[PDB]
Amino acid sequence: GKSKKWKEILKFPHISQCEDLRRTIDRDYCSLCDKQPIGRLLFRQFCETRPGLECYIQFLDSVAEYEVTPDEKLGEKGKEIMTKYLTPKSPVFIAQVGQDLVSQTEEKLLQKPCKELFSACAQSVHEYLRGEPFHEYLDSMFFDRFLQWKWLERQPVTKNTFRQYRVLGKGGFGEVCACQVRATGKMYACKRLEKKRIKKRKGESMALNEKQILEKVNSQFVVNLAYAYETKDALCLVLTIMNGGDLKFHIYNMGNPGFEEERALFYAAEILCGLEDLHRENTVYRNLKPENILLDDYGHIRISDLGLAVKIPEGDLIRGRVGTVGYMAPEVLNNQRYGLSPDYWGLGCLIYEMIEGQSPFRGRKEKVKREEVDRRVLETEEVYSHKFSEEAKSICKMLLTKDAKQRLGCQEEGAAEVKRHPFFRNMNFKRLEAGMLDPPFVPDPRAVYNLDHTDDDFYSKFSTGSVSIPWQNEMIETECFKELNVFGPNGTLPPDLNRNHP
Ligand SMILES: Cc1[nH]c(/C=C2\C(=O)N=C3CC=C(C(=O)N[C@H](C)c4ccccc4)C=C32)c(C)c1C(=O)NCCN(C)C
Repeated sequence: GKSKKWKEILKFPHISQCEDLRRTIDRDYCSLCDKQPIGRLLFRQFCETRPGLECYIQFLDSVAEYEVTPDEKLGEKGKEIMTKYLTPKSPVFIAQVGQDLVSQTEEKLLQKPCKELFSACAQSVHEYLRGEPFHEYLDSMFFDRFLQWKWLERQPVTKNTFRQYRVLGKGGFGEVCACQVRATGKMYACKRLEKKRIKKRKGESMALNEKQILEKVNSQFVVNLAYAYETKDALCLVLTIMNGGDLKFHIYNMGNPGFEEERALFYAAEILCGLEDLHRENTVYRNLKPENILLDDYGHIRISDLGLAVKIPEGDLIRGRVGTVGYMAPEVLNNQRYGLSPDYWGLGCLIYEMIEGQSPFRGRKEKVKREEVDRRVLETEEVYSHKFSEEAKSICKMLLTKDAKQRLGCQEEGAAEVKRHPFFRNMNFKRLEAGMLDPPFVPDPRAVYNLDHTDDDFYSKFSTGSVSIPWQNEMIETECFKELNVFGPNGTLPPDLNRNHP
């Protein structure tokens, strides 16, 4: 439901308005041609207007398919790529990969196939595009078109930008609404934080901590920040909407009490990927519990509620007795200095709870006081059942190792050590990260599962506006980019991109 005049709101400015952008946007190849969704498409569209560059984009696409191809189908896919792109007589032959690299990857196919067989070549491809072609694109109309899209992206985000609908629950420091962008019609979840309730509790730094952590991480398995803006009496965080219900609901109301191992495997795998993306920013979630794992319309999960998350200064540890009773790792209960390790304890708690239908330290039918739950977490050894395979028992107690130094994933290798565990022996994480694995459960779309100045300065740092990557993804999902990104007939400069007549 895009506003009747959405084409006027997203109307491209004249290229002459973007001059200040042209000389401030850093010209990084990976940023303008890969990370940024709309730049990526534009550069790919530039290469589509040249004969020599065309085959280089097609080859990268086919290598992407190779990586997610099933194992038994890998030798077949590999041969096709070579006969098509790496044959000297092919019409779309890749040339910058020297003859001493096509004759090399030929041997990898003469042997067993690996999912990274073409990773060597693909890099040689990007090394060529980073050079001449990238600098030609920079002086093409497609980059001028990119500058226009950036100009729109940086437009101020007000309250008429959105359209509030309902209250999707609530929590502390505010409530969560469901909002829609009038111009594109995309649904988000607005996290409205009462302005006067923040100053009173004196928790200003905790509000920026969450906003800054959300905008810096872009993961398929963590709620993504798309906008942040101030308003009268509230500060808002526009986040990914999740209509599939939380994991606590599905463990207890909709599962046995619990799930099958294979089903928990899927959710555990996605949660482990979420945590890995956070850890790449040396950030700890510290708040793993079933009700913070939400499900979307398709059955995939995202971590939510980064309010207790913090960015660890690299090479340093932190202190903080924070979390929920029963989901706090020993180092946290003891108020020790820890790193990322609480998040791998929490992953243990979830795999266990998913499979058994109760916490590993408190029964579903047990009346127990907090202190006894903490004692257990610190001293007692959890017990497993026939619901767990030996592999499942292993990863759970490895992750529930009370000594954070001996705990799985709490080493130099990190999440990779956990993905290698026999528990995920049958989980192809590459196909998972690409969304190609069907979720186990699919929700139904119809279900129901005061005038100071120091405060002014605190708002400017928070109300940064739209987030770059999520905003561009919004333009693409709603097909606003497909509709507005129109050039002139037969490779002609459209009026907006021609400096002769504004
Ligand atoms: C659709 C929907 N969204 C959500 C919720 C979310 C979401 O989607 N994204 C996000 C991202 C981040 C949070 C988050 O920080 N929270 C914490 C606790 C919080 C902290 C401070 C203030 C308020 C809240 C929540 C959400 C819920 C429950 C339903 C829901 O289940 N509503 C009942 C009927 N539904 C089936 C339609």
